[PDB]
Amino acid sequence: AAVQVGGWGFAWIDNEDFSPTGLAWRSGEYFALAQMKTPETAHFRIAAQERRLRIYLRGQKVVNGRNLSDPDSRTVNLPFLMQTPQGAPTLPSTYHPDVAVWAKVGSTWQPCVITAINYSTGDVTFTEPAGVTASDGIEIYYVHGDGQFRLRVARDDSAATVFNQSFSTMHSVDQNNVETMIAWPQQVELVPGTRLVLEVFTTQVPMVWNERSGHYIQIAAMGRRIEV
Repeated sequence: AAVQVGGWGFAWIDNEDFSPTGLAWRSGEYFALAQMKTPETAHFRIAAQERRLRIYLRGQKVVNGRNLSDPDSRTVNLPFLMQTPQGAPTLPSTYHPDVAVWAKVGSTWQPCVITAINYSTGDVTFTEPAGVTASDGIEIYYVHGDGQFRLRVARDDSAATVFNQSFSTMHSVDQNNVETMIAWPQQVELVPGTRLVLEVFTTQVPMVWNERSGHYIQIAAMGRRIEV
């Protein structure tokens, strides 16, 4: 067969390139949470000692709606909640880098206003909207420090670990910058047929990958077209 390789271009490997595996969370054991399947016409390369790397993964807590007649404050405790060095807007806010609260009103999910975040106790206060009826109608996604994660390259065990950090280190060490910084260890090739698998290991904090989870991944890479 004939193989044509295109020119190299800068590419961010980001969270949007990952798809959920659909695996359910389990305590104290690694499991594939999400995966980046390399396209049939692509080759990606992550450099040895790569430092343009940002990873902020979220834990999940699901609480019941109180079917309020009017909006009201709701306080939920978030085990292993962590502050990241990321720029945070002033509270009240619906966007916050460390916490995102969603409420289901009828059939529609909506972001909730966060009014207080206590990193010392893990308590987060948000305004619950009126008419949240479901027993699982409130989902809270937050940056946590329970356990670790790894990135593996799988073929088609035949899967090699290419990156591994605890959540407490990955989530607390910078950006802006140096001395403490985390570097990608070795050069990695993502050729057609390979999968970059995200595996997580937590004991008490459930982790799901869905449309509301807001996981953040940004890894500097090089990409090129490959045609057969």
